[PDB]
Amino acid sequence: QAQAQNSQYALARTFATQKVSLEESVLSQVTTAIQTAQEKIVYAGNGTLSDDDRASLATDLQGIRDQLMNLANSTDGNGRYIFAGYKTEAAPFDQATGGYHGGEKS
Amino acid sequence: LTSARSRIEDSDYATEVSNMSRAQILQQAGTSVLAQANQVPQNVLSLLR
Amino acid sequence: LTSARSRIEDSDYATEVSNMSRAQILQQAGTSVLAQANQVPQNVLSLLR
Amino acid sequence: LTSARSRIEDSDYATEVSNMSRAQILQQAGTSVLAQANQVPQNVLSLLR
Amino acid sequence: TPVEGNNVEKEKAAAAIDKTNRGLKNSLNNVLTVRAELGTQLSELSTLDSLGS
Amino acid sequence: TKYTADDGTSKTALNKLGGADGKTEVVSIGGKTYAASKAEGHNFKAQPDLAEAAATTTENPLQKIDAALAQVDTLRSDLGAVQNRFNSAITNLGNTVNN
Amino acid sequence: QVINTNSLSLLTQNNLNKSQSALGTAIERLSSGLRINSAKDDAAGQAI
Amino acid sequence: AQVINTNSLSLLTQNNLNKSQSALGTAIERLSSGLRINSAKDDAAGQAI
Amino acid sequence: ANRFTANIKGLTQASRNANDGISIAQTTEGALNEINNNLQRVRELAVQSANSTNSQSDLDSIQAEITQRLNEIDRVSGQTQFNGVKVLAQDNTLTIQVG
Repeated sequence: QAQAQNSQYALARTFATQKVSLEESVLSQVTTAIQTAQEKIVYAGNGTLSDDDRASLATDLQGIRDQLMNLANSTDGNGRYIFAGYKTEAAPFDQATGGYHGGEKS
Repeated sequence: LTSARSRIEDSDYATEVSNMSRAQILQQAGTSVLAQANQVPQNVLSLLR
Repeated sequence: LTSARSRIEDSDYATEVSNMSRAQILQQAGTSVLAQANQVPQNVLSLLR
Repeated sequence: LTSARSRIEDSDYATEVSNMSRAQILQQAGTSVLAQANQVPQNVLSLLR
Repeated sequence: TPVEGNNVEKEKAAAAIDKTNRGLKNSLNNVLTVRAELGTQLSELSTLDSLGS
Repeated sequence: TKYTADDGTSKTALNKLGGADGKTEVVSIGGKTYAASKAEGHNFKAQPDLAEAAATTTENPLQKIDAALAQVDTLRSDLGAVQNRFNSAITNLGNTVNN
Repeated sequence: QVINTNSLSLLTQNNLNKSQSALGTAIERLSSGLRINSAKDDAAGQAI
Repeated sequence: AQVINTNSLSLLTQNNLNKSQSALGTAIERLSSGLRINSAKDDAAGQAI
Repeated sequence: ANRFTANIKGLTQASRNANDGISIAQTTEGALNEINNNLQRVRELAVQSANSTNSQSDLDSIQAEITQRLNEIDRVSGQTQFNGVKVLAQDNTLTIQVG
């Protein structure tokens, strides 16, 4: 019975590892996304970019933002959403506004 | 167009080299296992008569 | 205006030469390490069964 | 007329050097792969007898 | 169905494709469940065969 | 000036003097005026979206050119951004398949 | 049961067939310089 | 565990190869053209201005 | 394990889709660059034209050059293709499947 208990904890470790590794990778991608966003904002500071130039920067930032939205609603190797917490059955973030709908309890 | 054709058509040096290596090693292992399987009868052959 | 256009457009000889150097060295290193990686499974084959 | 004939006749050295290099690389790859190909299948048999 | 130049049919095909993907995934999970049932029988039978001998 | 006309047949029209200079040859179909070389042999059945002949010295041309150019550059910018999105997606896909 | 005993052998064989086919395809592509040696590689992409 | 089939390590190495490939491509391109902004992919705002 | 396999294969083909997208986008970018260059030369000509010193024959020459530029522009618009499908002969809308 002791040996079986240890085997049970082994399975638990396996299944925790698989999920945490993924979350780590996704958050790395999120990090590089935010860094390029910050880069673009510095560019916006220049007070000599005429309006259409600012609009081009805005399109670029729109792209970064919706890519981040992609990352937020990512899914696992079964199909469940990761960052939704307990509510793995539905995409947690509203596509339009970024409002959160998933679980709050980790 | 040349680039797009290349993407569809050309083969990957690294990927295929790796696959060839895997296949060779599995082939060696399979043959050695096969020899052992062939020996498997000989045990029962020897013990009995 | 030509000067400003240059500042926005042009590339830097030195910077890109350096970048090319970094990338080449990285590529050669990676290829060598890949070869070793392929080798390892044959080590386990060395079990001889 | 000379320019026209040249446009029709002359080989572009850049493109032809590129082609030559591509073909040489392919030749080496083919030769090495062939070397491996002869050995692997037939050789693996002898392990069984 | 040919689709170039025409509207609607490209979009209809897109929606059909989406439904196709959803169904294929659900079917995949279902057939894997069937495999699980069969397996549940299989090794249990083997162990009971040993117990039987 | 000859062409494949509206209904689908091949029809001909006689030439007329026009243009901002007023001395170039034009030909008309359905009341729309065209210059001969543009219209000649044209399959009007298939490309009704075809430019007309000018009437006058185009006042303020540079403005019009510049507005068109701005639209062009807007589209180029959007394409570049979309390409970059694709590159990032490729990177992520590779990482995920490895995992 | 030589077949129990040979179950062994026959099974082991099947696996070798699979491995050998994979090796053949790999060396074929590695020699040709192309991923698509025949329409058996990629039917639609071959056309494209 | 001494796994044969997957050889995860080689798979890892290939990614590191591709990243370097892309870096070197960009460097060569910019150094040959003489421009930083070759494609519109490089810098949209720079392109426009 | 079987689910993992399914996702792996899907993701790989999706990566290929992303590459399809990059290819088509880059062809469009290539064409648009030439459109841009032609527009720049056209603006240069329009600048020249405003000289009151030009005699009317010279103006006609300038108009000839402009017309040829516009002919090339329409050629680029209509005739560019990818995989057999035309790209810019209309306003168009396209989704690539990257997941």
